[PDB]
Amino acid sequence: GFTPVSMRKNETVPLFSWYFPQGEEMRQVVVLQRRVVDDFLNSNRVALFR
Amino acid sequence: KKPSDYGCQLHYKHARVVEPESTTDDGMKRLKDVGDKGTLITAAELGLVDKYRDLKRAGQDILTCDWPYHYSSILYACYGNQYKILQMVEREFVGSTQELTAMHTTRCWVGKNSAMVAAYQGHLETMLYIIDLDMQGKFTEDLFKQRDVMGKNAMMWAASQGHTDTIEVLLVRSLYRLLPEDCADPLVLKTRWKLVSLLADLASHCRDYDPGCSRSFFQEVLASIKYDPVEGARQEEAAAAGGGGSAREGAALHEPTWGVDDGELKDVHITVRTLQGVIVSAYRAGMNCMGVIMYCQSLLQQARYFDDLVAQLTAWEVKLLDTCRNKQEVQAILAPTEDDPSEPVGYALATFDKAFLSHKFVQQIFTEKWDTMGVTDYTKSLFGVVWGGCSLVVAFAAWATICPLVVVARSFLSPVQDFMMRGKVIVDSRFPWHVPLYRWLLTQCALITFTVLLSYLVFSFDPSDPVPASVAPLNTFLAVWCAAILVDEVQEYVEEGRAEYMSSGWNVMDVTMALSYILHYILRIIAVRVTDNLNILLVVNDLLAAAALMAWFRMVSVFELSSAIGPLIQMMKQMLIKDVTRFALLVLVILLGFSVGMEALFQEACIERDPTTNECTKYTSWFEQKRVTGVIFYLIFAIVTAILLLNLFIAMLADTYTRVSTQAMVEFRYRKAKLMASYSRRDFVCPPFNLLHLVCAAVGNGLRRLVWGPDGFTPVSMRKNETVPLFSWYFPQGEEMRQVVVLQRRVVDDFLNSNRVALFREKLNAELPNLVHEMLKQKGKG
Amino acid sequence: DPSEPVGYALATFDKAFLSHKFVQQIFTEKWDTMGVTDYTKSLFGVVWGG
Ligand SMILES: CCCCCCCCCCCCCCCC(=O)OC[C@@H](COP(=O)(O)O[C@@H]1[C@H](O)[C@H](O)[C@@H](OP(=O)(O)O)[C@H](OP(=O)(O)O)[C@H]1O)OC(=O)CCCCCCCCCCCCCCC
Ligand SMILES: CCCCCCCC(=O)OC[C@H](COP(=O)(O)O[C@@H]1[C@H](O)[C@H](O)[C@@H](OP(=O)(O)O)[C@H](OP(=O)(O)O)[C@H]1O)OC(=O)CCCCCCC
Repeated sequence: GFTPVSMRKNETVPLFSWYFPQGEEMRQVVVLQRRVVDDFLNSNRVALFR
Repeated sequence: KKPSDYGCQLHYKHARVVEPESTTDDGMKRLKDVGDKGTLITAAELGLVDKYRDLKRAGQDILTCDWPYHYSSILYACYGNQYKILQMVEREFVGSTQELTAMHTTRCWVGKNSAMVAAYQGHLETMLYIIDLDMQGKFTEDLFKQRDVMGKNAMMWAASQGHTDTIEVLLVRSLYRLLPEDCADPLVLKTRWKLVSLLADLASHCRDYDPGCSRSFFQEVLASIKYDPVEGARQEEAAAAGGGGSAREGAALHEPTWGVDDGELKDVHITVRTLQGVIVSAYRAGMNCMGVIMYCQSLLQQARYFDDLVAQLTAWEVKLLDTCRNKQEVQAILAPTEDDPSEPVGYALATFDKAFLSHKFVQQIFTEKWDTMGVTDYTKSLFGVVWGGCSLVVAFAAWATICPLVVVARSFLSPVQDFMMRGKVIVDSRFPWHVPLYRWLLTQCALITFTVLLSYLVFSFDPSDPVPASVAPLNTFLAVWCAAILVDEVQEYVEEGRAEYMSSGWNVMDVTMALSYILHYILRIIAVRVTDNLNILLVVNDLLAAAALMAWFRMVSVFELSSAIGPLIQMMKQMLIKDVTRFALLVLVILLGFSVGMEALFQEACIERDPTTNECTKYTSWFEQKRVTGVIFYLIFAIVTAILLLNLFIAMLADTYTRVSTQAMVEFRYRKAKLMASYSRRDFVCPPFNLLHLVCAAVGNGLRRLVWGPDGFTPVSMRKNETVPLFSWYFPQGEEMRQVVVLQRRVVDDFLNSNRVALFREKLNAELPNLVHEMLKQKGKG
Repeated sequence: DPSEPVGYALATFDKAFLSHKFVQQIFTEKWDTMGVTDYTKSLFGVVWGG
């Protein structure tokens, strides 16, 4: 393995290091996402009421 | 059937391998890279609280450093936002808060400190920790005004790098330190509490380093303000119950918020209602209200991502200055009293304020003081241009025999210096040395004189003339002149500084035509009897050509005060600042690209040789279809270049159009305000005659100190008289001070009311169907 | 959910998303975490960076 791969623009890298978060960082993202999206979905539900 | 349509289009493409134990917190994502060598500089970068403690409790140091970059152990802790160990050290392993400072302000190799290395990376959870320590007063250093060795500071790093989440935090603590610490006022204590809870509810996810009891971040700071947020919630409901008992027509920060519905704390960002909770409250603490609006605008213009708030604070600065109705009220909101010695005029000059100095009431306080006789307005009549022009030629003849004598006499005669001090008053035409327009006219009449004598020198140059053509009387008088111009620029480089010096555009041309002719005067002498060659002779004729242009480009300076030619000096200056240095770097690429291609076409070849190198066919300058193939590339290269320059000339016609059309009187009137304020703080001397007293003041000041001693009113060699203020109405002393206070309360309490109404109207526009729905919801409940 | 939205936006050329303050901030802390792009606005930066 670990051959110098014959391509530029490497594929065996997610672009950022904060991608797929295994462990108890998944449980803290999923809480922190649901805080953000639930506070977004009821500022549309206010602005569609006006 | 197993993939969806969303799945083919949006999921992660490739197949990865799950790492066994890979964290994604800020430290400990970097264990494979930094290492785990156990050295307190790795234990802080990684965030190992236990290995920082045990390596210190038994061991090493606290402030060792790397070689190339001089980062401490502390400076890795906030490089990777490990506030857990910075808080460990501050709670234990430090005492004597001068040791807490010097551990944070240590330095780096570029010049960072602990709050600049946590600022050029967006590290909220740590930038909220150093900001926590200032409000508690742990630092005796104010570790946010320090500069690295690039000019930057804590907030110029987070603004250039673009960390908007941190710029908001660095700006709330700067809106907080404005409002005074110890003040008994139930409404500066509201807006100090509304801003520290803006930070405390913004960290609020920043547990301590241990169990503890949550400490959240700002417990010791919100508990030092003494504001009950529910008792003060009804101080305003009862004061704004019948029109206003805060004396500002309401409680002055109180509106509806009737209540909005959903159907079918949370103000975290800095709103406009946040910035007028500061301007109202800073005015109710004693401060200048124009000063806070200029100060809050200078904050948000180095924040760089706040352009809906700079547009509002520039609109309130011009709205305050139109509430002012006569000159008596304009100079009563701008005057520094004895209580708050804060001028907002001289601070608008120092930060290059266009929208303030262009205003019609601010152009009036300058021209009242700079003209005071009306002799500008004598050039709009039939019988005034004739008589006004005659007084120039007579007085400039009079400013040729008494000006070098009074310059010498003020050195050695004490009666004549007290005669030359009969100004600093209502100053009029009796003593024309002290009215600031006339000192501008003797500057320009000594400047048209310089380019006539210089252009007479290049015309009345006789070539068949011996070596006294070098040292002539006229050739060496112009060299003494340009000697004394260079000494006058070093005076106004040290006095008025560097940001002011390189903000005029004529101070460069005063040096460069003086430095060229004084180098022309030397190299002509050397090339006429020492070394007589045409290599350096053609440099001598090249400096005098360069020094004769910059004489005549300097003579468009008389038109700076004229309307209709004044804005052509400014739309030509701004064109050479903004536009030319980005279009000349592309014309240089296009023309060098076109020039190498023409050499590559018009390139000779050799077809005639049987043995070795008989002949070569000649091609022009730089059958057989042979001259046609190259000329169809000569036509493609010339067309696609000339179209490419014309595309770039439309880009310059349309950049200068947008500045001419919008902002031409603003640039013109800004320069008049910058020109009327230089000549206010200046004497009456000219470039040829300051050196005439810079030798006499080196003698005439000393002769009164060896035998007399404390003489007084000695001629200062420093220009820009710094004792006297800018205007004569600055500091009142008595009944003028009691009247100005009555006029500024009258003006700015009706500035601040008509912003409270005009903000609420935009709240009632966008939320109008919710007020009507609350009037019908009462049928629902009661 | 293995769905990345950053890689989909720069595949479909999404100029309103892809130039926000918060998206230009997550690219900058990988592209340039040191601020070398601002060693041009100073005399010390051009000499020592150059
Ligand atoms: C190739 C160049 C072509 C130029 C064409 C010149 C056409 C002349 C038209 C008539 C001239 C009238 C207008 C000139 C008035 C003038 O002030 O000159 C402009 C200045 C531009 O700089 P600035 O002073 O305004 O200095 C700025 C300014 O102070 C900003 O305000 C600052 O920003 P700030 O506001 O924040 O402080 C800038 O700092 P920053 O880096 O931050 O931007 C600072 O650099 O240009 C000139 O003086 C030169 C113009 C005439 C050239 C005369 C010298 C040429 C002599 C060579 C002859 C060749 C002979 C050799 C062979 C014999
Ligand atoms: C002979 C001059 C004697 C008096 C000196 C006068 C000193 C001086 O500043 O005039 C410059 C002169 C005339 O221009 P000038 O200054 O008078 O321009 C008017 C002047 O600015 C008024 O004050 C303006 O009204 P305001 O302020 O907005 O209310 C007016 O605008 P508007 O509202 O009317 O439309 C302007 O038109 O321009 C030259 O040709 C250069 C000769 C310089 C001479 C250099 C030495 C030879």
